[PDB]
Parts: sequence; C-alpha cells; structure tokens
Amino acid sequence: SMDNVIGLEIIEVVEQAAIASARWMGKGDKNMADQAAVDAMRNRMNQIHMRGRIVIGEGERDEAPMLYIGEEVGICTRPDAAQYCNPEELIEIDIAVDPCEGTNLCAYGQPGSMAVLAISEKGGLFAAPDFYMKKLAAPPAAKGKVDIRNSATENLKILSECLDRAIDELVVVVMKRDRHNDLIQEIRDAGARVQLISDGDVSAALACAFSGTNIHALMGIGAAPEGVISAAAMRALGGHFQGQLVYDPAVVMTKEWANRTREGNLEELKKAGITDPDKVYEAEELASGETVLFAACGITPGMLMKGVRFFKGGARTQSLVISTQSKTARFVDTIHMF
Amino acid sequence: SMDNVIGLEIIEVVEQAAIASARWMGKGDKNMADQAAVDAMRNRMNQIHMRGRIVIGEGERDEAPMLYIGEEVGICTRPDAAQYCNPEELIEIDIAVDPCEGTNLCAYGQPGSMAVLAISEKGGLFAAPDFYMKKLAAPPAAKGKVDIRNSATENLKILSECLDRAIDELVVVVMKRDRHNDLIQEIRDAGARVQLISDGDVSAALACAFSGTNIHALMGIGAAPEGVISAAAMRALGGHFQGQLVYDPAVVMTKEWANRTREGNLEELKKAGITDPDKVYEAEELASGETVLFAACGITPGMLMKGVRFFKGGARTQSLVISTQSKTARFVDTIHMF
Amino acid sequence: SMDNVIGLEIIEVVEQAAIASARWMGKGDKNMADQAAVDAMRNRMNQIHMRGRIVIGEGERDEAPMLYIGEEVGICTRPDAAQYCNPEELIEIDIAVDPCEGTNLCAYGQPGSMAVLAISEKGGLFAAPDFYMKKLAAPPAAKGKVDIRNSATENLKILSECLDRAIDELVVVVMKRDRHNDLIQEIRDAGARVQLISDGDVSAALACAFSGTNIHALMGIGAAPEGVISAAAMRALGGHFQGQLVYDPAVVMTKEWANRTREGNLEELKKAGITDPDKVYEAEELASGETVLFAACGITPGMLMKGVRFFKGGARTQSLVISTQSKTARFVDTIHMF
Amino acid sequence: SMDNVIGLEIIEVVEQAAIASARWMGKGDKNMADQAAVDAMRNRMNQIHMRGRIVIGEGERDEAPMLYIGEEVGICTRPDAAQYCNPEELIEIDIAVDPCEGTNLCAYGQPGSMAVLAISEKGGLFAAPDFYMKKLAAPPAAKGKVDIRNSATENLKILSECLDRAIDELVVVVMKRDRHNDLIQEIRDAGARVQLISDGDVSAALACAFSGTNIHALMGIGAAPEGVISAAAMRALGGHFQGQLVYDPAVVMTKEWANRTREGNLEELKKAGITDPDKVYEAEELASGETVLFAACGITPGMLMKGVRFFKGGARTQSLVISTQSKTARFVDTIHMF
Ligand SMILES: O=P(O)(O)OC[C@@H]1O[C@](O)(CO)[C@@H](O)[C@H](O)[C@@H]1O
Ligand SMILES: O=P(O)(O)OC[C@@H]1O[C@](O)(CO)[C@@H](O)[C@H](O)[C@@H]1O
Ligand SMILES: O=P(O)(O)OC[C@@H]1O[C@](O)(CO)[C@@H](O)[C@H](O)[C@@H]1O
Ligand SMILES: O=P(O)(O)OC[C@@H]1O[C@](O)(CO)[C@@H](O)[C@H](O)[C@@H]1O
Ligand SMILES: [Mg+2]
Ligand SMILES: [Mg+2]
Ligand SMILES: [Mg+2]
Ligand SMILES: [Mg+2]
Ligand SMILES: [Mg+2]
Ligand SMILES: [Mg+2]
Ligand SMILES: [Mg+2]
Ligand SMILES: [Mg+2]
Ligand SMILES: [Mg+2]
Ligand SMILES: [Mg+2]
Ligand SMILES: [Mg+2]
Ligand SMILES: [Mg+2]
Repeated sequence: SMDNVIGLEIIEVVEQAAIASARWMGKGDKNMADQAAVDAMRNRMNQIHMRGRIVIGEGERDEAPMLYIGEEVGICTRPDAAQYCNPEELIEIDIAVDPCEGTNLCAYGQPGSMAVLAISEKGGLFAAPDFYMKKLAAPPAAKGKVDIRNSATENLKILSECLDRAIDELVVVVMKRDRHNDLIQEIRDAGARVQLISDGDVSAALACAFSGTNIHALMGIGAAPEGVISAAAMRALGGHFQGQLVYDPAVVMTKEWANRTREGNLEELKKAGITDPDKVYEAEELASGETVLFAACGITPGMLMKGVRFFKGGARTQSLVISTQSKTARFVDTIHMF
Repeated sequence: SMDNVIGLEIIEVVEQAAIASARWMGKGDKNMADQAAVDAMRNRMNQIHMRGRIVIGEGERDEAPMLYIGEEVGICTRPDAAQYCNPEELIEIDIAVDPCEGTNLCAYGQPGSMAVLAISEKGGLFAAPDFYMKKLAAPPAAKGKVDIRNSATENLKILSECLDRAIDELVVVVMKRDRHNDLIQEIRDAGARVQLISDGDVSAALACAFSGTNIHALMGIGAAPEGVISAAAMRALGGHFQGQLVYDPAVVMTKEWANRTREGNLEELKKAGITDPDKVYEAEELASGETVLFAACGITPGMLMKGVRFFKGGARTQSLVISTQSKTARFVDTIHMF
Repeated sequence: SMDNVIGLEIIEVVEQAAIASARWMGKGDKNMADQAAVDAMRNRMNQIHMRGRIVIGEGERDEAPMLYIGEEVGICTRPDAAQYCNPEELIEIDIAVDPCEGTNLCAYGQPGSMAVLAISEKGGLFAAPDFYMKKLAAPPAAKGKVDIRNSATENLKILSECLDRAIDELVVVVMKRDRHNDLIQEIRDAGARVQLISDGDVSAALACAFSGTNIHALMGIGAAPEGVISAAAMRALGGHFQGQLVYDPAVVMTKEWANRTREGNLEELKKAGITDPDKVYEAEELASGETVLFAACGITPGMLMKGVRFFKGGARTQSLVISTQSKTARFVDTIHMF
Repeated sequence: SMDNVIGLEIIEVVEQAAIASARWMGKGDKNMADQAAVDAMRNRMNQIHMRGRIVIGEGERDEAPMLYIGEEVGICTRPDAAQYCNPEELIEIDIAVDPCEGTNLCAYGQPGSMAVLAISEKGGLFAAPDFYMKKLAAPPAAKGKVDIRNSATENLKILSECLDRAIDELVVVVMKRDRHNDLIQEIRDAGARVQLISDGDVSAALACAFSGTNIHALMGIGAAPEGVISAAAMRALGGHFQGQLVYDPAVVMTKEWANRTREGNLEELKKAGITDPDKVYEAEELASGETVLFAACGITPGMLMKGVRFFKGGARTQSLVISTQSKTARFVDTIHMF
C-alpha cells in the first residue's frame, strides 16, 4: 500500500493548481487558465516523494507538453530515487489529472470549475482514450440499483424509490448539447427536472454523492477521461457510477468529430488495445486499484466548494480530499498568505 | 410612516413566491415559472393589511393579467378598508415586483434567480418604463466615488482605490450580450475580470453590496424596471447605484427592438411623461421615498442565498429582508412543512 | 385561530429582549441582565396588536413588577381595543415568558442563555406554579417511546434503539446539583455520557429536538415554568417532553427550600387548584392549545444559536421561531443598525 | 528548515488525539480523558518522519510515563534513522504538547477543550517549568500596543483605540479563581466585560486572534507551559502575547501550592537555570525559532471549532493548523469512517 503522506500532500496539489487557474478567472482566456493550473499541479506533485505515472491528463506526449499521458511525476521517479525514497515511497502509482475541469467556466466566471485529481496504485485507474462517454452517476442509496443500460424513465423510477423522493423532485444534471435533446425531453416527460450545464460534469457527478446538494443524478454523454476521475470519487464515497465509451460521430454531433467516422474511431479504439468498444464499465473497473485517493479544489463556485477568493495579500481556497486508505472525507478551508 | 408589520410580512411574500417558482425549476418552461411566482407573490401580498399600488411589475394592465402596473394589492385597497384597517395601515405605498428575476435561469436550473420586491410610500419608487438601462453598481466604499458617466477603465481605477484592491482583482459582472463586446474588452484591457451572466442582473447588483461575494461592480445595460429594484437595495444598504435609460435600438442590438426605431422609442418616452431621456438617475432618485423596504428569496443558488430545496414533506428557503425603518438587514432560513 | 402576524412579530420580541440582556453580558449583575431583558420583551410585545395574558413569567404581581403572572400585554388588551383591533386580533391568548433564561449565564459570560417565549390561545399553556419539576426531553424518534416514569437506564436503552446509536454515545444533559448525584452516577453506570450545566435547561431541552447538536436527552429536576416553555417547543417540533412537579424539599436539596416542608408545599399546590400533585404531564397537556408559537434568541452562545455580538454601530442576533399555524421552523440572523 | 510534510501530518495528530479524548467526553474521568489523548497524540507523532523532542508536556519523566519532558518522538529519533530519513527529516525539532487542554472540561461536557501542539526547530520553544504565569493576549491590531506590565484599566483603554470599539464592549476572558477577584473587579470598574472560564485558557488566547469570536483579550494568571503553546499561536497569527512567571504562593492562592513557599519556588526556578524569575517574555521569546507550527482540534465545542461529534460508524472533527513555513491558516473538517 502506498505512502499515507500522499493523501495529505494532494490537498496542497489541488489548492495550488486552483489558485493559479483562478488567477485567470474571468479573463476570457481558456488557454492561460489551463496552463497555469497544469503548471502548478505538476510542480506541486513533483515535490511529493512518490513514484507516479500520469495515465489521464492533458493528452498524448505529442499533443501536450505538460502532464501528458505517461509522464513521470514525483521525486521517486528519478533514476537514483533509492537514495531519497523509502520502499513505501517507491511504490508505483497511477494518477489521473484535470488541473482545470471546465476551463471555459473559469475563463468566463461561470460556476462549476475545479482542480481535480485521482490516484491509485499502478494499473488501478483506467487509462481512458480521448473519447466521449455515456455516464450514469447517482447517490449511494442508488448504487447498483439504477443502471446505465436502463432508460432515463426507468432509472428515475428506481432512483425515486431509492432516495424516497417523488420523481418530480429528482434533479438530473445534463450537459446542454444537441446530442441530448431526446434525453432531456425524456426526463421532462418522466416528470423530473433537468439542470443544464455548459461544462464541468465532474463536479456534477461528485455532487450526486452528497446530500445537501440538490443534485440526484448525472445522465448523458461526457468526456471519457473525466469519467474515470468521477468514477474514482464514487468508488471512494460508495456512490453509483457507470461509463460506456461513445465512438459514433452521429451520436455525439460535435464539430470536434465532424471529420471523424464511426469506423475510423472504432479502429482508433483497437489501437488503444480496447477489444470491447461497447463495454459498460463499473466504477470498480474504472477505478480498480486497492487504494483510491481523490482530491478537488474549487476554482469558481460549485455546490460543494466555494471558488478561490483573493484578497489584499492572499487567497482563500476550499478543498475536498477523500482517502480509502485513511477512510476519511476531508473538507479543507485554507487561508494562503502571500 | 408605513406599518412596521409590512417589513415582516414581506419575508413570507418572497418565500411563497420563490417556493412556487421553484416548483418549475429545471422544467424548461419560463412561462409556468413566472406564472406560479407571480400568482404566489400577489396572493401573499393580498393578505397584508396594506394599501399598495404596483408601479413596477409584469407589464401594463393590457399586457399582463397579474401584478400589472397600477394594480391595487393589500387588504386596505378595498373600498371599505376603514372598517378593517388602522390609519397606519391606510397609508399609500408603491411596490415594485419581480416575482421571478431570471425566469430562464429557473427554467433551466441556472444560478442567479430570485423572487424580489421593493416598497416605499407613494411616489417613492420610480415607475420605470419597459426600456433598457445603463447601470453602475458598486459597494458602499465606492458610493459617490465611481460614476456611470466615467469610462469603465476610470471607474475601475477609482474602485481599486476605494476597495483597497489591485485592479486585476476586481470582478465586474457583465451580461453576455452582443451590445457589450466593447465594454467587456475594455474591462479586460484595464486588467480587471469579467463575470458573464446570461440573465439576472438584480442578484448581481445586490452581491456588490456585500463583502464575501467575489463581486465588486455591475456594468452595462440591463432592463430599467429591474434597475429600480436594485437601486432600492443599494439605497437601503448604502451601496452605489446609478441608472440611465437606453432608447436607441442600435445600442442595445436585440430582437426585441428589431422593429423599433430610436425616434419611435423617444416618442414613447414622451408619452410616459419623461422629459429628459438622457437623465442619469441617482439611487436616491430611483428609490426616493422616506422608507425603503427590500426583500429577496433565492430560487436557484446565488452568491447570497441558496435556491429553494425540496424534501419529503417540505421545502427550505433562504431570504434577505432589508428595512430602513427598523434599520435591519435580516437573513432568514425557513423550513416549511407541507 | 389567532393572528398569523404574531408569529412574525415575536421574532422582534426575542431579538430586542436578547439585545438588551446582552448589554449586561459579563457584567456580573444577574439583576440588571434580567431587568433589561424583561423590560425590552414587554415593550416589544406591547406594540403587537394582540390580546395577551402572561401565565408564566417573572412571578406573582406582588413578587415581580414587570411581566408578572396575569399581566395584560398587547395593544388589544386596552378597554377600547375595538377601535384599534380586528376580531382576529381580539382573540385571547396566553403567553409564557423567560426574557433571560439563565441570568447567571449571561452575567458571567457562560454559554446557554436565551430570550424565550411561548404563545397559545387562552387556556392553552399550563400555568405552572413556582415549583421544581422532573423533566424528560428527547428527540422526535423517541417521542412516546421513552417515559419519565422509567429508570434512566431503561430510558437510555430505549433511546439507543430509537436513535440507532450505541448507548455509550448518548449524551444526557443533567443540571449540576447535589439532587442529581444518584441520577448522574446511574447514567454513567448505564454507559452513557453526562453533559453538566450550571443553568439553562430550556436550551438543553430544545437542543434535543435537533440533529447536529450532540444532545440526545435532558434528565433530572428543573424549574416548572421553564418546563412548560420547553414542552411548547417539543410539541411544535414533535419531540418528546414530560414533566412532573416536585414538592418535597428532601428531594431537591436547595437553600431556596431550606425553610420549606413537604406538607407546606403540598398545601401551596392545593391553593393553586392543583389536585393531583404527583401527575405526569404530557407535552400536549403542558402546551395544549390549538396553536403553539415558540421563539428563542441567543444571548450567550448555545448549540443552536450564537450569542448576541456587538460591533461599532450595531449588533447581530440569531433567532429560532416555530409556528404550528404557518408550519414553519424559521432561523433568523439579523443585523441591527444603531 | 524542517520538512514541510510535518505541517500536514499534525492535522492527523490533533485529530486522533481529540477523537480518543472525546471518547471520554462526559464520563466524569479526567484521567482517562487525558490518557487516551496523550496515547493517541504520541502514537500518531511516532509515525511522522521527524526528529522530535518534547520540551513541554505531561511532566518530567518521573512524573509522567507518556509525552514526558525530553521524550523523543518521530521515526527519525531512532539510532539508525539515517537508513529511513532524509537530511531534511533528520533536522532536530522541539515540540510542545497538550493532548487534552482542559481535561476537566472534557470529563464534564464543558466547552473549551482542545487537543493542541506547537512545533519549532530545536531551541525554538521555551521549556517552561511547571509554574503559574501572568498572561496578556490580544488581537493583531493590539500587538505591541498593549502590555502585560500595564494595569488592566490602561490596557483596556489602549485596546479600545486599537480595535475601534467602546471599552464597554470589550470582552476579557479571565479564569474563575480566587486569585483574580481584584483583577475581575478592575475590569468591571473600567466598564468592560468579563467572560469567566473554569479551565482552558489556551482556546481563550487563540480566540483573541480571530474576528468573529467575541473575545478581545485574555488576562490573569494561568499555567506556564500552556502559555508557551498560546504564544506560538500568536506569533504565527501576529497576535499579541506576553507571559511572566508567577512563583509566589500568596499570589496564586491554590491548594496545589499550599505547602509551597515563595523562596522554595524561587530556588526551584534557579535549578531550572532560570536566572531572571521576574522576566517578561515576549511571544517571540517564548516561541523563538525560525519556523512555527501550531495545531488544534476541538474536543468539546469552542468559539473556533466544534467538539468531536460521533455517529453510527464514525466521527467528525474540526481542526485549525497554522504554518509560518507554508504561510497558511488551515481549517480542516474531517469525517472519519470506522
Ligand atoms: O465535446 P463537448 O460537446 O464540449 O463535451 C465534452 C465536455 O468537456 C467538459 O465540459 C470540459 O472539459 C467536460 O467537463 C465534460 O466531460 C464534457 O463532455
Ligand atoms: O433583452 P435582454 O438582451 O434579454 O436584456 C434584458 C435582461 O432581462 C433579465 O436578464 C431577466 O428578466 C434581467 O435580469 C436584466 O435586466 C437583463 O437586461
Ligand atoms: O433552584 P436551582 O437549584 O438553581 O434549579 C433551578 C434552575 O433555574 C435555571 O437554571 C435558571 O433560571 C433554569 O434554567 C432551570 O429550570 C433550573 O432548574
Ligand atoms: O491551578 P489552577 O487554579 O487550576 O490554574 C491552572 C489552569 O489549568 C488549566 O485550566 C487546565 O489544565 C489551564 O488551561 C490553565 O493554564 C489554568 O491556569
Ligand atoms: Mg485540457
Ligand atoms: Mg478536461
Ligand atoms: Mg468542449
Ligand atoms: Mg415578467
Ligand atoms: Mg423581470
Ligand atoms: Mg431576455
Ligand atoms: Mg426571573
Ligand atoms: Mg426563569
Ligand atoms: Mg438557581
Ligand atoms: Mg496533563
Ligand atoms: Mg495542560
Ligand atoms: Mg486545575
């Protein structure tokens, strides 16, 4: 089992990433917001005595200079780590990062943006390809009771019984996208409510795990790697999560896949060594390791954490850190003095 | 001076309006959200022993069946009120309402929606016409120091000195509209931040009055009647507010004014008995009465109040009620049992 | 049914009483703390259009110049009230007050002090004599399941099942008094915890009604009139409360009853028209009216409300107001400007 | 400079100590409450890779089996630490502990109890003898403006100007002890307020450093080692603290010093190598090292942190951790699952 110290240091990782990204809040520059976050997250991780590999991040080493897929992070990745690192610290771990989950939200001062990461031992986090993903997220009472393969209407009926709430008081977060017109209409027809977001379905899935938030499920199609980070959260909190890769451009209806074809995408999946493109992944398959760590820090306001607030001489952050190793859910409000 | 009891009853007015509107949260129906709110606000006001006239509301008596301009509300508007009402309760008062400020926000589960009203004695609230309005809102330290007639860049410079904050840490809420491209760019060029909202500039202006919110000013062009409600808030809290009517379709660039002309609009202003179309209105001119009451209750989450939350058997509301008569700012968290 | 307006005005009654009492916080003068509270509560009640009679208060008209038993309060107690008051406002109501519950706590800066009152229609609040009272208070899950006639050990066993908590994690508030040595020891022997208070068993009983407080029951012997105010709270919140008068000086062991005898006290009870001195009163017997109102405002910090905080130019209060008529539990945080 | 990791691990040290001590909350056993705390604090510290020496603790090695003065704590105190520890981790540091500050408060369910520690590099924390100590604590605005050598009346006058508050709204915490009759009376005579506590003057001094608490100074005579822990807090937060040893039994008036004499105590001070018994120690002299760490976790409720709350399957803690090395003040709310 990995070093317990890591579950503490990641507090500072998401804090520093959030602070740096928040420096570009409402500046209208999604690139600078991402770059500051990515830079601050990496540098803080590279001060941890850990032996880490990025398995979800900014993109392939070609497509992304920093926190690329397969990048080594932590002091103990160094060739002579045996001089600086305990056996414990030498344990290999996989890391999924999203330094600024919802860069558009941070750029235009929109709620829902977070610095987020997940950690497990090697092989313990699914290395999702850069694909879309059908997601179903729901609270702990609903775990294994709802199912991604059910209709939205059936899932709401089940969720209603699980949470002991009328169906017309269930709140489903759905991403505002042309791909979701039918889904959205269905939820309405069922009698439930639809909370539309422009970006940031990770803070959405995470809200499902907590009572107090007025969020009871996430439905629809999001980005796959972000799905894995959400799954890691749910596994740690005992909430429901399932994901299924989406590869057909006719389903997702975006400009990103305007010059993509279903078959071309299928072959890309084969190249990734994915043999079952239609597979439904349980939370325990997406985050499958012995130990799961999850950390988040608010950039703009969300339902669980406030955004970063600056003041003369400093900043104030709110963070959520979850460890299956220490069995703790830890809310952290930090005043940073500059 | 009006009955002190009114400053208490309006707690229940905005609560009931918010609850009713929240029943349509995320239902995708901006009409039902408005109608429930309007209906619940009016009925709760009609149980108050007050002699009220609506001066800002849903529209003219022709254009709006409920809470129309000039509608009488309160038990003491009845012809035989002298049998039911104290002299005190017989005092004539003017009321500005927005039962669901940001109906689109409530319909699609977006932050920033509130049930809101303002009250003063007769003649004490400007009866704004259904026009656009250039608005400048800012915290109490900035009152009378910034000015609507200044450039955004000069106003930020001044605001910087007032709040003792670097300019690059000032947050200006601006409505996302084509009319604001130049304004938005200017604020960026100045070095400050722009928080874009899709609707709801009343909760924006109100956030300016409170430290803790990360909102330091509102700039740009909004709707005039909503401006008056915001001015009433600021006058009560001692925050800055100024408004100036906008009448030229080339400036506002909307489909609502696509078949409108500058001159046609100017003549409409004359018909309203407005002789100076270019007048800058101080907060004290928009809300000019001896006594000002202001009440708000969150429908969806904002920076000051949570949205309405429903649970098995009830709902929970958060409200803000301000009285220059009792000199109180009153935050109210209510659990309603059904 | 009484005027709904009263359930709003009492917010201001407990606020004003608390503020006035808080002016003597930590001044070491339990008399001034009481007198300011009593004075401020009465004056604010005398501005309500209600027809009230004090049935629990500072003492008999001889023993207490202000808020004495049988004193008339409210504008509609006046002989010519028919000129000022609606039929509704003319309804007769009984009021129980404790303007400063725990004057010693306020005098020495101790937690647990509150301004508190309860209202019902005439005959609806038991007019307890100035006697001690065995009390059992417990949360809603425990209502009618525990019983004052059971041993503390049996009641803890039952409470354990009701709240789904180990017995060694139940917290019983008990007053630190020689009369409770055996009771206290019993609770320990049972395995549970004892939270000792020096004064103020009303805020204790009220804490039992709320999850979040770490208080799960009140046991032991307190003052009877304060018991009735607590019962009114519980009936409104659906929590458990029972009371039984204690009249035997050998049981209570105080200096107040050093020159009292069991038989002399029994005869005093007869004079009050109490025929069953050993009667166990249900919550519904102590507060038996159709409508129950309950209001509290913190003077020093408690588990539900902060104490009054003063600042340059004003004060900040926190209040709890409960109405079976509007079916609302209402937490109120007020900033008062002077 | 010491390992930054230590400023994170101490979060868990005070949490574990608090949880263990809270298991005896309201059990009436000040010994078990202390022993659980002491045991849990030591064991959690002995899992940190640090090279620590206890300089303030349970007592001398003879008088106290656990966390005694001079005890080595941390993995890097081991003779072969060079095999397990970085140079950084091998740095010598001094630690002051109070695993349960106010054991009486925890035993009887009283507010004000905390698990607390302070850390600096070797020589950086004054090794106070087991003596009483005159203390003056006050907020940052008052730092170096008030003075322990002034009368309480002069200090209040100065504090009044510093905080911009009327003197009659200043709150001085003073310990309820016969030794303080004259002090207490003086503060009243000055016009200010006295908040009496039975134990726990560390949480009192710490409250002075924060606005929001209604505590503006600590005055009077407390225990010396606890004074040093408080000084460490103030130095980190920039609040005022001064201490002066009290050695004369006629001044302190306790049973602990009933068979002590002034001269006997003076000679004890000489044996400790203290040459100036009348010395006034600045905060920077009591906590004089380059780096200061301070950690606290609530056991029973205080003004900054809630006490430990238990629930079916776990506990919830609130902690405050301050580091001059990371320049952070960090509030931590942790849900522990068992
Ligand atoms: O290609 P589109 O239509 O934008 O959808 C991808 C979106 O990217 C985010 O919103 C942000 O990275 C992310 O939170 C979601 O996973 C979402 O699906
Ligand atoms: O005509 P558009 O371009 O929509 O602008 C009017 C908008 O209406 C609201 O957003 C909502 O009623 C309101 O909060 C604002 O005043 C705003 O200006
Ligand atoms: O006669 P004692 O031994 O003091 O007991 C009476 C006490 O009075 C209060 O503590 C305060 O009025 C009150 O909250 C309680 O009812 C308590 O019993
Ligand atoms: O000898 P007494 O009269 O008890 O005074 C010592 C007290 O011990 C504590 O209250 C608790 O350890 C501690 O918080 C204080 O320092 C206090 O002075
Ligand atoms: Mg990216
Ligand atoms: Mg991403
Ligand atoms: Mg996108
Ligand atoms: Mg409308
Ligand atoms: Mg409107
Ligand atoms: Mg519009
Ligand atoms: Mg009394
Ligand atoms: Mg009393
Ligand atoms: Mg007494
Ligand atoms: Mg000890
Ligand atoms: Mg101690
Ligand atoms: Mg002692």
